[PDB]
Amino acid sequence: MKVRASVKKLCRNCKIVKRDGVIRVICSAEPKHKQRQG
Amino acid sequence: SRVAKAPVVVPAGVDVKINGQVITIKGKNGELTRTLNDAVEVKHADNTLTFGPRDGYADGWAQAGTARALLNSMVIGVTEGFTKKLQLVGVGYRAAVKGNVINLSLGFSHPVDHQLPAGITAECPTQTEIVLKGADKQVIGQVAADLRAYRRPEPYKGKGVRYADEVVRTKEAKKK
Amino acid sequence: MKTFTAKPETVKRDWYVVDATGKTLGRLATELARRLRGKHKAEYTPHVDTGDYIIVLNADKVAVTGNKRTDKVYYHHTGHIGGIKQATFEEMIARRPERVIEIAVKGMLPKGPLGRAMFRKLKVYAGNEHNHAAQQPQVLDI
Amino acid sequence: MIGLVGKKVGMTRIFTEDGVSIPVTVIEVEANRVTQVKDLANDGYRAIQVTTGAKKANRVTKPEAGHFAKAGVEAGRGLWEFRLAEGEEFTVGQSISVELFADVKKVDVTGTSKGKGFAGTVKRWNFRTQDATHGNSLSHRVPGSIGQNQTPGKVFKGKKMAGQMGNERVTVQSLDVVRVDAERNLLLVKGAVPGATGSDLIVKPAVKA
RNA sequence: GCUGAAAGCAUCUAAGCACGAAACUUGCCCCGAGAUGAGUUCUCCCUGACCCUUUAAGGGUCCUGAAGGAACGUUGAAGAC
RNA sequence: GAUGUCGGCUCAUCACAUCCUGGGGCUGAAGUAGGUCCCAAGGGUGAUGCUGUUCGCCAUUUAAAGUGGUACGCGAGCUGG
RNA sequence: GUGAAGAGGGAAACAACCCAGACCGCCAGCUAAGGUCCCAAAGUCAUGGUUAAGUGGGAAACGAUGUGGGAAGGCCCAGAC
Repeated sequence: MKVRASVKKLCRNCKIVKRDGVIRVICSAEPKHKQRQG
Repeated sequence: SRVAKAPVVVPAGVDVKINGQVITIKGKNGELTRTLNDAVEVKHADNTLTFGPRDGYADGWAQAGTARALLNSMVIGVTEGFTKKLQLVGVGYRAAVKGNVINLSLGFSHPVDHQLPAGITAECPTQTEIVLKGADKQVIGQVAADLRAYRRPEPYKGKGVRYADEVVRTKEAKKK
Repeated sequence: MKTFTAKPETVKRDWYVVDATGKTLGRLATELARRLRGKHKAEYTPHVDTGDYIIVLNADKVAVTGNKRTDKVYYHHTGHIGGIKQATFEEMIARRPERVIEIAVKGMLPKGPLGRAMFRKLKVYAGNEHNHAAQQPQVLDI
Repeated sequence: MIGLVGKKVGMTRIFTEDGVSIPVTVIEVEANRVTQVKDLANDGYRAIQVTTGAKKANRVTKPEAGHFAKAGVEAGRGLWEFRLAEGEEFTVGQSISVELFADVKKVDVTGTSKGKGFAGTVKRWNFRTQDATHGNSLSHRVPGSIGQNQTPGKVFKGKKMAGQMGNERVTVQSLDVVRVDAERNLLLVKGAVPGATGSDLIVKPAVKA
């Protein structure tokens, strides 16, 4: 998990979802891209 | 929206009853009851169920869609139910169903024993796979999930409990 | 002429019972406070306790809006250095539910000896039963 | 489970056949006589109140004498209560003896520790002493600093400093039961228990499991 | 994580349901009803006259002195007192 | 018309930007061992040589030898290098 | 301009900010700045809208299918996404 102030879509398969108020990027292609805002 | 605006058709031999907000479904595989949230109203039309939002509620359409999907899966459950297949891969990994308890051997130094819930029945066609059958989709999904959670597929051989259909996408260590 | 003042000896106090089921915490507490102080009678005087005794039942059924049920936090210090201790709304309801209403009302009352005396006139009960039937409380709708 | 009230007879050892010396505390527990039984309906909780020993009738006050008369038991030297588990019930006047601990093998013992009196900070709280030499002047066993500068401006609650030590209730947990001797009214537990010789002890089955 | 729409797909969340740490609330030990919100239980003791007046109150005299307590003494593995 | 100043000793107390122990995500994570980030402040967190030293460098340990605030915490508590 | 050399009301408390310049007395009335659920005087006032964080009641570059409203634009019942 990358915890950073600027989360972005990195590939086509990575996707943005607001879980519990916090913005997250979950990417099915590979776990390297999984991100969180913080 | 589109989901809510597609009625669910009850087959013959399944029974529904709507007590205000609580829906109860009779079927050959048994009973499924669920209380809908206040923002959705449901009408028993001719051998069908129609879902719509209450008035004075925001996001009523989202609740209607969720309720429609829940009830469709419900009626799909009371007939034939659902089943989930799990595989065990890895040397010495075994499963055995005894009564309502699953005996697993995922290479631990202790025995692992999983208690099944009320409506779920397990059976192991062979030594290294499990088949769960149940009526309610959520419960059987949950059972498969926390059965997988005992030893989830590691990314170098796929060893551990996996869903029979899921892909693992293993990788390899460095060279040298 | 001089302005009238109520006498502590000859003031008339009545008994009421309030059912706090589904009522908003603060909206109930303000009315409780103004009735304990005596602000609802034409012979109210600031330095005399002219209020009524209030029985509150079903203190555990009190309601709060928003996310306060898990987010409102009650803090208190024990006087030692660890000291600071906290409990959310739901933990207070589970431990001693009569305390949430007691604390709200105590906050809304005046401070000092007279405010303490006014607070002494409130009887909060978790359940639906009270043992003050001899005082014949009459139902007050808030 | 309930416990019993005993007396610290003293301390000795038990020599085992394989050549091991076990230091044992000897607790004389006589019959404990149930003087009261408390239940939810009348008292709000379940317990049994026992007495033990005996005391001279010329200074059992009339209130105490009347209390013992209801149970129909002989006056003892004190009264102690024991909370009841969900299972057991007792009857007023019943006598409980040492074979309660016949197969317990681990007990907690509660007593009143020996009173050390007004003790200083070194003995009470294991404070380091200061230098005995190197210019130290009148401060060899004193506590040192007791706080910070102006910012707190006060000494904190619970600060460790000299005062009364001892003479207070102490519980020692998970003591092995070396033996139970029913006819001599004796309990031999391994180790040392609080209190001086001849003082009351409360023995309970171990709660620490 | 499960089920699941908004967004006919996906989605751990919006409704609903699970797990999850030496932190938190308990569980273990001690103090604790001056908790003036001063709690409960058990036991014991005391059921005599008369006068006065500013009375709804009280004051006083005689007789009585309980249960207990304190004081004193001999003291204590209790203790500066 | 006085707020005693460096370091040591004694005694601490809080913050968390976590040194260890606890829980996790990603790894250029096979295992062992690591890297990095997130949650976590319950408890723990060396005794020596040199120097007034704080520091530092060394010698040996340790699970670890945390970083800071507290008048660079503490002289109506000690020392006085 | 104010304080100095100016009190009174508000800004929680707050010389110097806001309102306003105390000759004395009144248990009379109207207002200013500020306010009107309770502490604490006065709207739990009316109509229309917004926000769901306790935002209101601390803080930027930057990031995001949070929602509320406009002005336009494509893709399309020959079938769009």
